[PDB]
Parts: sequence; C-alpha cells; structure tokens
Amino acid sequence: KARGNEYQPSNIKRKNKHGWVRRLSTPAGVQVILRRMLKGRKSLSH
Amino acid sequence: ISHGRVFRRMGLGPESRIHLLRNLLTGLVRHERIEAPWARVDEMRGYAEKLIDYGKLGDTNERAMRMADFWLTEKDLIPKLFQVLAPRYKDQTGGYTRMLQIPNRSLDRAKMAVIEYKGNCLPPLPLPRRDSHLTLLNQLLQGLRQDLRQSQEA
Amino acid sequence: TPVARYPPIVASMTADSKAARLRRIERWQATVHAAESVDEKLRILTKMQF
Amino acid sequence: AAPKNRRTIEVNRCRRRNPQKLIKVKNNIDVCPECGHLKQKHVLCAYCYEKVCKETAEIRRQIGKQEGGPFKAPTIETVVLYTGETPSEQDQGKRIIERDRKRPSWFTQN
RNA sequence: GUUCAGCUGU
RNA sequence: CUCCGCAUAAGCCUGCGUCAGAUUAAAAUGAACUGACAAUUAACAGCCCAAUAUCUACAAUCAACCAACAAGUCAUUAUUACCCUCACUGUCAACCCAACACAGGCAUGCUCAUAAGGAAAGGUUAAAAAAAGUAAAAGGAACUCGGCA
RNA sequence: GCUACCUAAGAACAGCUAAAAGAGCAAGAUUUAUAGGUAGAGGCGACAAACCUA
Ligand SMILES: [K+]
Ligand SMILES: [Mg+2]
Ligand SMILES: [Mg+2]
Ligand SMILES: [Mg+2]
Ligand SMILES: [Mg+2]
Ligand SMILES: [Mg+2]
Ligand SMILES: [Mg+2]
Ligand SMILES: [Mg+2]
Ligand SMILES: [Mg+2]
Ligand SMILES: [Mg+2]
Ligand SMILES: [Zn+2]
Repeated sequence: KARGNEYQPSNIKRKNKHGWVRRLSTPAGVQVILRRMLKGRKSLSH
Repeated sequence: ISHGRVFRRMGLGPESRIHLLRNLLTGLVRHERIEAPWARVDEMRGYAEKLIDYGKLGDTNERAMRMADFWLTEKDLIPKLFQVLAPRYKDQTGGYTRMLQIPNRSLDRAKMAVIEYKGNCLPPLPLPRRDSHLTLLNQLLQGLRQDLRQSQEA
Repeated sequence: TPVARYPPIVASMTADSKAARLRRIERWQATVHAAESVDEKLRILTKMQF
Repeated sequence: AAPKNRRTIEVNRCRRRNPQKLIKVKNNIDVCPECGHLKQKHVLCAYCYEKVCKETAEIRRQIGKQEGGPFKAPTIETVVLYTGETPSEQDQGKRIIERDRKRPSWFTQN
C-alpha cells in the first residue's frame, strides 16, 4: 500500500555498496571514479 | 427547512453544544462579564437566565443542586450561585443578564457580544442611552403631552 | 429539615490543567494505599519506566 | 467541466464591477458623545469599551491576588474601592478590592 | 447444498 | 480525545533553547525561516583478547516425572609468554522512509490504560445536491445481474 | 536498502476448546529486524509469464 518508499537507509549498506573501497575493488569501479574525477564531481563516491 | 427550530447547531453536535454553552455559562458565573461570539452568547443567554431561577429554589432543593452541579464545572461557583447571585435578584422576576454587541474581533471578524450579570461590581459598560428629554423633539412632545392632560381633565 | 449538600470543591479529574493532573496523581496513589500485599504496592510504584 | 474559452477582460469587468460585488456604503456610523470617536449605532464604542475592559482587567488581577488560588470564589458580594475612599455602610460585609488609582469619572460609586 | 423459517430503508 | 505513550535500535544531523529580526504560518503572541549566542560531560553503549598443541557423544521446554522429533545458541586442558592501567568515540531536537487531505510504512523493551501524550469546531447561517451516522409506520427480497445469517 | 529466492546469526506470537495442534474461534509451508549472496544473452519465481528501486 506504500508508494515511493524504496529507500530504507542503511549506512553499512551504503558504504559497502557504493563506498570508496568498493569502487577501487574492481577495474570498472576505478573507471567510475576516473569518470567522476574528469567531470569534476565534488563527491567521487559515498 | 428550519421552521420553529429554536436552538442553534454548534460545536461537534448536540452534546458538544451543551458543553460549549456550559463552559461559557461557567465563565459568566465566575467573572460576571464575558465576551464571546455573538451567536454563542445569544444561545447561552437563555441558560444564564434560567440558572438564576434554579438558584432561587435554594441549595436545599435537590433538583436545583443537581442543575447547578451539572452546569457549573467549577464547584466553588455553586455556593456563589445560591448564596450570591440568587439573593441579588430576589426582587427581580427576570432580566438578570444584559447582552450588547461589541466590535468585530480582529482575527476572524466574528460578530461579538458582551454578556454580564446585572449588578456586578465591575465598572459599568458604556450602555446606549436614549436622547435627552430636553431635546427639541422631546420638548415638542412634552408640550403635546401636557396639553393632552388639560384636554383630558376638561 | 435537610441541609444543603454541596459537591466537593476539587479539581476536575479529566481536564487538561495542572490541578487536574495533581488529582490524577492522587488517584493512582490511592490505589497504592488500597493495595493489600506489599507485592501489589511495589508493582504499582515501579511499573512506570521513565 | 473545463472552460470552453478564455473569458475576455470586457466580460470579467462586467462581472467583477457589478454593483452586487461593490462594497456598500455604511450609513449607521456615528460619533461617540463620550470620547468623540466613531461607532456604529447598534454597536458599543470600541474606544469606550476598551477603556472599561482595561480597568476591568486591573480589578480582576486584584481579585486574583486576594483569592490567591483556584476554586476560591467568595460567597459574598464584592465592592471596588479606589484611593481616598472608605467602605460604605451599604458596602459592609462585602469583599473589598482596593485599586491604587483615583476612581474614574465614568465609574461612579453606588 | 437448496427450499423453508427469520431479519433487514435493498 | 487518547488512536497512544516513554525508552532502545536504525535513520536523520542542530531541525519550536536564549537574544534579535523588517523574515514566516490563516495569524501585523508563536516561529519549525534568518543573524548571533549557547549546548549532549560515562558508569550506559561502541571500541576487545599472546602463541602452540589439545579438549568439547548426553538439547531446549519452571527440566523434575511421563515424552518425543524437525535432533538442537551457549564448556577445555597442557607448557610457554606477560607487572599496566580507565584513553578514544556516540550522548541535542518537536527527528526517519514516504505521501503531499497519514495515503501510508516502520524492529525491540516497558506501560495495558495511562502518572505519559493530545484537540475533531476561523466566524456564521442551518438551501439544494453530495458523504457518513442514527431513528422509522405497515410490509419484509416484493422491484432489482446477484441481499444478510 | 523495492521485490523474488537463498545464507549467517537473531527476534516475536493474548485468551478460548485445549487428548490433537491448529490460520479452530481468536506456534506456523507463520511473521519479522540485521548483514550478506544470485544481474539483464541474466537473475529469481508454491509459474501471474510475475518480479528484479518507474
Ligand atoms: K536530524
Ligand atoms: Mg425469506
Ligand atoms: Mg562500560
Ligand atoms: Mg537522549
Ligand atoms: Mg497529559
Ligand atoms: Mg481544530
Ligand atoms: Mg460548525
Ligand atoms: Mg468552517
Ligand atoms: Mg420500517
Ligand atoms: Mg427476485
Ligand atoms: Zn466612545
């Protein structure tokens, strides 16, 4: 019956899923950081 | 259609209506002069008059005490009713309260009234006063009245 | 020859006021005086965790 | 139902400026004899009423001090006495409220 | 399971 | 009126404390907006542990009796090594995910009807239509795709 | 971080017949918090061809 409440915030999940260490863990994630660095993102990751 | 419907619909329903009037009546007895929306003061005025009549029955009267107990939420007022208000009006047969419209209140522009128990200590309200007898129109009518006396005497 | 029976001059038990709350505090304290055993007394005095 | 067409300003002025929409001039306004301020004939003067309420509030504050608590309504009549006044024989055996002020001219001792 | 009996401003 | 409430966890991150304001809510006191100032103090909680070998058949259920089956959260010793002390961090709020008429969602402990927490009515009038509720003569599913038990 | 299934280690469940325990009225093929796993030529599915943050 609830709508639009997909987000159930969890800091452990947020860091583990999208964190800095997670991004560096694989080459694709490292390229994610590189793209954001190129674009000049203020936040490269969570 | 509301032909012959003497009572107003107020608050959240019948029971809420009585409680709203009871709270206004309780405030009037304690303070002897309150100001509230005109329609609510007008609706409560009848109960204010009748409450004095029950007070005249006396505290010994069981039915009167039951009425005062229900209508007066603050119990210290019950002695005031029987021992102060009722004796004050012992001579009068009615007209215990006076109700006057006051300016609309600022917030919601509601029509407002002031109601008091006649004979309270508080400073007198600026009652409306009829024109002086000494005015030009009243003097012409005073002369006419005097002549009708002479004609009636003859 | 009856006398005048007035209602006691106490605060309302259900009103939203300071005196009404003090009368409701006297109401639960009256159940501790009415409690027979000591267990019942201790239960009432310590069941509200704040 | 959605509007079929935009209403023109010409049509809207006729609606908005119709006499039925205009504020009516009031003819019951008058001048209060006591204070000289404006009032309506059937309504108490706002200036005079506020004057009574101001004094009434001070008296009620004095009544509160004497009672000194709730549910202490007295069982006798009350009389207000201003500075320089003494209890009358009629005003004897009554709760006395003392106001640190001269009796207002409009407020007449009875 | 119906019919029936019973109740309801349907 | 109570539909809750208080606390913890999770989330959130200063988000109704003081002062001031020309800002703001329907509201020129309030203020959750703006400026300045202040604040949550560890005992609760988080943050733990020397090595090598070795040990660990007997559920829980008031565990006793009578029983089982889906067969179960709870344990060491030996020798070596080791003299030192109370750091660091969380601690505020009217709070979160949502929806934008609470539409709704939300773990645990305690209270089991409150000692805690709250206000359905801006004022009036009392037309229709509409929504909900209550009462209803006689009849009691008749007239209706199809009532209820 | 929705949802489906699964893994780890947790938690919850008044009374009433109550032998039998069972969605009987009102303890289970139950519900539920936390972390993790399975990814689009795919995953997952007591299979709606559904669901996998519209
Ligand atoms: K916050
Ligand atoms: Mg039938
Ligand atoms: Mg400790
Ligand atoms: Mg705290
Ligand atoms: Mg309270
Ligand atoms: Mg309201
Ligand atoms: Mg109304
Ligand atoms: Mg309204
Ligand atoms: Mg009928
Ligand atoms: Mg038929
Ligand atoms: Zn005047």
